[PDB]
Amino acid sequence: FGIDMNTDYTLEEVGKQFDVTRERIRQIEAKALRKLRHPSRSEVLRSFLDD
Amino acid sequence: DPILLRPVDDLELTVRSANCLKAEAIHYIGDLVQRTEVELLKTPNLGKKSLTEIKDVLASRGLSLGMRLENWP
Repeated sequence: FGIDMNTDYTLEEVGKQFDVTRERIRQIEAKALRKLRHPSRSEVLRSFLDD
Repeated sequence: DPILLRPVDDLELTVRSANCLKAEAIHYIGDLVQRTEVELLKTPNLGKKSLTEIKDVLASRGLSLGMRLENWP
Protein backbone atom coordinates (compact mmCIF):
# COMPACT_ATOMS: atom_id res chain seq x y z
CA PHE A 1 0.00 0.00 0.00
CA GLY A 2 1.14 3.61 -0.09
CA ILE A 3 1.66 4.44 3.58
CA ASP A 4 4.38 6.99 4.44
CA MET A 5 5.90 6.97 0.95
CA ASN A 6 4.90 8.34 -2.43
CA THR A 7 3.74 4.94 -3.75
CA ASP A 8 2.19 2.29 -4.40
CA TYR A 9 5.11 -0.09 -4.97
CA THR A 10 4.30 -3.17 -7.00
CA LEU A 11 4.93 -6.83 -6.31
CA GLU A 12 8.07 -7.26 -8.39
CA GLU A 13 9.62 -4.07 -7.04
CA VAL A 14 8.62 -5.03 -3.50
CA GLY A 15 10.02 -8.55 -3.73
CA LYS A 16 13.21 -7.06 -5.15
CA GLN A 17 13.96 -5.67 -1.69
CA PHE A 18 12.96 -9.03 -0.20
CA ASP A 19 14.42 -11.13 -3.04
CA VAL A 20 11.10 -12.87 -3.65
CA THR A 21 9.71 -13.47 -7.15
CA ARG A 22 6.48 -11.75 -6.11
CA GLU A 23 4.77 -14.99 -5.13
CA ARG A 24 6.15 -15.23 -1.61
CA ILE A 25 5.63 -11.46 -1.43
CA ARG A 26 1.97 -11.97 -2.28
CA GLN A 27 1.82 -14.64 0.43
CA ILE A 28 3.39 -12.32 3.00
CA GLU A 29 0.92 -9.56 2.19
CA ALA A 30 -1.89 -12.11 2.54
CA LYS A 31 -0.58 -13.30 5.90
CA ALA A 32 -0.33 -9.78 7.28
CA LEU A 33 -3.84 -9.00 6.04
CA ARG A 34 -5.15 -12.19 7.64
CA LYS A 35 -3.46 -11.36 10.94
CA LEU A 36 -4.88 -7.84 11.00
CA ARG A 37 -8.20 -9.40 9.99
CA HIS A 38 -8.57 -10.77 13.52
CA PRO A 39 -10.90 -9.12 16.03
CA SER A 40 -9.16 -7.90 19.21
CA ARG A 41 -6.51 -6.60 16.78
CA SER A 42 -8.76 -4.54 14.51
CA GLU A 43 -11.78 -3.41 16.54
CA VAL A 44 -10.72 0.22 16.17
CA LEU A 45 -10.08 -0.27 12.45
CA ARG A 46 -13.53 -1.85 12.37
CA SER A 47 -14.98 1.31 13.88
CA PHE A 48 -13.31 3.29 11.11
CA LEU A 49 -15.50 1.42 8.65
CA ASP A 50 -18.62 3.45 7.90
CA ASP A 51 -21.90 1.73 7.06
CA ASP B 1 -18.06 -15.86 30.72
CA PRO B 2 -18.96 -14.46 27.29
CA ILE B 3 -15.30 -14.53 26.24
CA LEU B 4 -15.02 -18.21 27.18
CA LEU B 5 -17.48 -18.95 24.38
CA ARG B 6 -15.17 -16.99 22.11
CA PRO B 7 -13.35 -19.55 19.93
CA VAL B 8 -9.66 -20.29 19.43
CA ASP B 9 -9.75 -17.71 16.62
CA ASP B 10 -9.51 -14.79 19.05
CA LEU B 11 -7.01 -16.81 21.10
CA GLU B 12 -4.41 -15.78 18.50
CA LEU B 13 -2.46 -19.04 18.63
CA THR B 14 -0.01 -20.58 16.18
CA VAL B 15 -0.87 -22.63 13.13
CA ARG B 16 0.35 -25.73 14.98
CA SER B 17 -1.92 -25.01 17.95
CA ALA B 18 -4.73 -24.62 15.41
CA ASN B 19 -3.83 -28.06 14.05
CA CYS B 20 -4.11 -29.40 17.60
CA LEU B 21 -7.41 -27.61 18.20
CA LYS B 22 -8.93 -29.00 15.01
CA ALA B 23 -7.65 -32.42 16.07
CA GLU B 24 -9.49 -31.84 19.37
CA ALA B 25 -12.27 -29.42 18.29
CA ILE B 26 -12.54 -27.65 21.65
CA HIS B 27 -14.63 -24.65 20.60
CA TYR B 28 -14.87 -22.49 23.71
CA ILE B 29 -12.08 -21.23 25.94
CA GLY B 30 -14.31 -21.95 28.94
CA ASP B 31 -14.50 -25.63 28.00
CA LEU B 32 -10.73 -25.67 27.42
CA VAL B 33 -9.92 -24.05 30.77
CA GLN B 34 -11.72 -27.03 32.32
CA ARG B 35 -8.78 -29.20 31.19
CA THR B 36 -5.34 -29.40 32.79
CA GLU B 37 -1.71 -29.36 31.67
CA VAL B 38 -0.97 -33.10 31.53
CA GLU B 39 -4.43 -33.55 30.01
CA LEU B 40 -3.44 -31.18 27.22
CA LEU B 41 -0.14 -33.05 26.84
CA LYS B 42 -2.30 -36.13 26.23
CA THR B 43 -2.81 -34.72 22.73
CA PRO B 44 -0.43 -36.03 20.04
CA ASN B 45 2.15 -33.80 18.35
CA LEU B 46 1.56 -31.06 20.96
CA GLY B 47 4.62 -30.65 23.15
CA LYS B 48 5.98 -28.63 26.04
CA LYS B 49 6.33 -25.37 24.11
CA SER B 50 2.74 -25.77 22.88
CA LEU B 51 1.27 -25.98 26.38
CA THR B 52 3.65 -23.21 27.48
CA GLU B 53 2.23 -20.91 24.81
CA ILE B 54 -1.29 -22.02 25.78
CA LYS B 55 -0.66 -21.01 29.39
CA ASP B 56 0.68 -17.69 28.07
CA VAL B 57 -2.40 -17.02 25.92
CA LEU B 58 -4.57 -17.93 28.91
CA ALA B 59 -2.61 -15.62 31.23
CA SER B 60 -3.26 -12.87 28.69
CA ARG B 61 -7.02 -12.81 29.35
CA GLY B 62 -7.22 -14.19 32.88
CA LEU B 63 -7.74 -17.73 31.57
CA SER B 64 -6.16 -20.78 33.21
CA LEU B 65 -6.74 -24.47 33.91
CA GLY B 66 -8.96 -26.14 36.48
CA MET B 67 -11.90 -23.75 36.18
CA ARG B 68 -14.77 -26.23 35.89
CA LEU B 69 -17.72 -24.51 34.23
CA GLU B 70 -21.26 -25.87 34.23
CA ASN B 71 -24.36 -25.33 32.09
CA TRP B 72 -21.97 -24.46 29.25
CA PRO B 73 -22.32 -23.23 26.60
